[PDB]
Amino acid sequence: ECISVKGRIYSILKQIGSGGSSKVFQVLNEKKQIYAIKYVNLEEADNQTLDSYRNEIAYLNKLQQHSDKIIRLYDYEITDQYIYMVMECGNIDLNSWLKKKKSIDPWERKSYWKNMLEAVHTIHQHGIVHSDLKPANFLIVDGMLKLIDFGIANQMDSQVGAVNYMPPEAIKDMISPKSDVWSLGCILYYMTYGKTPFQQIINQISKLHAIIDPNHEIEFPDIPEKDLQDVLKCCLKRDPKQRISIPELLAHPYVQIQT
Ligand SMILES: O=C1c2ccccc2-c2n[nH]c3cccc1c23
Repeated sequence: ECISVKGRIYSILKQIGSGGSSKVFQVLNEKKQIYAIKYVNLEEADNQTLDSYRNEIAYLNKLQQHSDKIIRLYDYEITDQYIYMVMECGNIDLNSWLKKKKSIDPWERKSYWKNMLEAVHTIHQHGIVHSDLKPANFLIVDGMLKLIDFGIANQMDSQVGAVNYMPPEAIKDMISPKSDVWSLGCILYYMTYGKTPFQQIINQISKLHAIIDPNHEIEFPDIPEKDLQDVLKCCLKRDPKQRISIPELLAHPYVQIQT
């Protein structure tokens, strides 16, 4: 105990996430149903930050209706000092799950992949490119991946990280939906081969040079699922024009042909 969002009282079971100042609490309503409550402190947010927070809240609220692979947002209270967001509660985030799991069941992987496509497809269909997709951005809810954020709000402890998932065209350019495809392709590559394509290059500068270098051959060890191979090869094509799109991925035999 205790939080109060728009009249209704919620008792704090424990803190799932910390920050930030951004704290996600596992909580229970008056009828002991389980929710998550994200608490944000606005007392040091400037006007762009605030607007970005407002913008993402608006979209998450709208895109509720369009897919159930987008995390449910049930209600929220929002003042000048804080934000409270009553949300669907989840088992574990994908990054923590992957880290702990020894190796994924081939059926489980393909199923998660469909979830990831459905959610990312939805945000694209409203002009939203995430542009920073990591396993951390996905939540396992009832054995099912859901996208937690759209990457709008978050422009506000290591030494971390996630340069592994960075597409080459973001580096050469120093928009667009193909950037998200690359990043999803790295999440799958990880679920397939246990590491990200360039994970073993532990030097940062070297890593990026490797990502943008066309002569650097990305490895794709032979595996039973030749479908999976092909999907991985298509998402990790350095020329975004050549890269496969989400609609093409949704018509791919990997997610259609059974199984
Ligand atoms: O970050 C998490 C999170 C992290 C670990 C475990 C559960 C959750 C979780 N469950 N519901 C929500 C809503 C928003 C964010 C998050 C959740």
